Amino acid sequence: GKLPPGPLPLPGLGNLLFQNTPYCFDQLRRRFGDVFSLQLAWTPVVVLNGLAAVREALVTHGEDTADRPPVPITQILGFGPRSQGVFLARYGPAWREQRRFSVSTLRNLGLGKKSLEQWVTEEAACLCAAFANHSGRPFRPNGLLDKAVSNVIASLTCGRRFEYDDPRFLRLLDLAQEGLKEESGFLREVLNAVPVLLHIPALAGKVLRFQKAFLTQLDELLTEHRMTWDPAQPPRDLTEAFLAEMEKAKGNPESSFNDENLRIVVADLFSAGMVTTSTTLAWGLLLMILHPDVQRRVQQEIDDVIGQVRRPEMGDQAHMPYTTAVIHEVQRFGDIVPLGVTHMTSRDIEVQGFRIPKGTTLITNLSSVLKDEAVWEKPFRFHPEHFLDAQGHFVKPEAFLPFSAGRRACLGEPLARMELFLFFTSLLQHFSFSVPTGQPRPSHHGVFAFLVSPSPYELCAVPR
Ligand code: HEM
Ligand SMILES: C=C[C@H]1CN2CC[C@H]1C[C@H]2[C@H](O)c1ccnc2ccc(OC)cc12
Ligand SMILES: [Zn+2]
Ligand SMILES: [Zn+2]
Ligand SMILES: [Zn+2]
Repeated sequence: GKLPPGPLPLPGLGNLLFQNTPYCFDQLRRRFGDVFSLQLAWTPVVVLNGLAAVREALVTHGEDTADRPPVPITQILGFGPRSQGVFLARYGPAWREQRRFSVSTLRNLGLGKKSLEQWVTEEAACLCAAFANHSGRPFRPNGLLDKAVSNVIASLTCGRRFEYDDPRFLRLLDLAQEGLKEESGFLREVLNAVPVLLHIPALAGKVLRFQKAFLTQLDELLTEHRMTWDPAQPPRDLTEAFLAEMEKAKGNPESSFNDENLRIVVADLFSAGMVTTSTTLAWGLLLMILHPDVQRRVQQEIDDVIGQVRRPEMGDQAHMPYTTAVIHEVQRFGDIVPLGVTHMTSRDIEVQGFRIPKGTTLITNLSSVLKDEAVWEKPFRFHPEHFLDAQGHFVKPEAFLPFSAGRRACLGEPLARMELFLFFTSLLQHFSFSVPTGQPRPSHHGVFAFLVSPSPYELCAVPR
């Protein structure tokens, strides 16, 4: 077929002609259409916009678009054929085994005595207390949200939480957010393109110094956890399930259950689960002080269904359509992963009539789905009625894809939903939130850095 249209590529730079990327892509779509081509660096890229283009690539041709672009520098992090974690794992057996293991482990920990929900519920109480200690004073909520959300992954993975002032916990979070910044920069581009340049210790010890330090701190926690593990008892957490799997797999060089993969898998869940759920909650509180009327309506629904004393539970969610709408609207408007995570074609395919060669990097423009003017009533406004009908029933349109779609769609979504509902409703249950007086109305526009964070703001949290 015909290759997707796009801007004429320069001789050597191509289409290279960061902080404003999601805006630039919205301009190219209106200019060239829902499926267009770019030559970013030395990589051939196809951008997909709208639900139809994204679905066709990820669902209809799901088998041919489930791969990731190779990332040579991950060799520095201990990556190998049977140890690719989940997130950046090439499509194949090493990815599928670990994908099925996390999906299933999350499922099992979410059933029975409901340990995940219990961990989340306790973490919310801790988060509430930490908020109450700021009573009367404006503060940035971001740090505390990070800690609460990081402890939930800590609970999932190592069966413990950490105190909010614990030294190692703090360094761990610090290294994780520094490591995120290392995802951006020209360096990793050149290094992934010309991997032989990695033999220069100057460049190799710089490209992933924070992620490598992040992993070092994790090992120390895994080493401790390995001492306390009781293999005579059912696995309490994901690391123990993994460890048990690793024992059975001793002698099998085909297994992806090994020590090198364990640290990558745990780091993946932290990386994937921290900044997303936290940033989203940070969007949520911002939108609640920018729109206090919505806040009050949520608080009314909370009193009528839950009360001012009892802790929110997940069974409440089905009886709180307005709060559910709002939380979905926080995700849709917040749009925290506008360009998602890159896929690669493992086979020539057809999308919207155009030919996509094998080995093409696909960018799924999720933002273009969440903000589609054809689908949403007022996509650039915060509008909880995007998820309500006239009767007040919660409705989830198909264009709600903040977790992407197909085989690689967020494996964390059920946990994320749980965290968003329990943290959000718990906070609004006990506190009224507002902009501090004599401070400027905070911007509803985010800052892009792969992830989109709300603009820095402070709030007041007043007990109810
Ligand atoms: C508000 C919360 C979250 C959002 C918006 C979000 C969003 C995303 C997106 C866009 C992807 C890429 C899908 C693709 O490649 O097409 C992804 C993948 C992933 N997420 Fe999430 N995520 C969230 C929370 C979490 C949590 C809590 C966990 C873990 C407990 C998690 C674990 C993962 C993993 C492991 C992947 C890689 C899946 C794979 O490649 O097979 N995420 N997420
Ligand atoms: C891309 C895969 C790996 C590289 N980074 C650390 C481990 C893995 C996760 C990712 C980063 O934490 C991260 C978290 C959540 N959403 C992301 C979305 C995009 C991204 O880079 C474009 C990095 C993201
Ligand atoms: Zn344990
Ligand atoms: Zn209805
Ligand atoms: Zn209270």
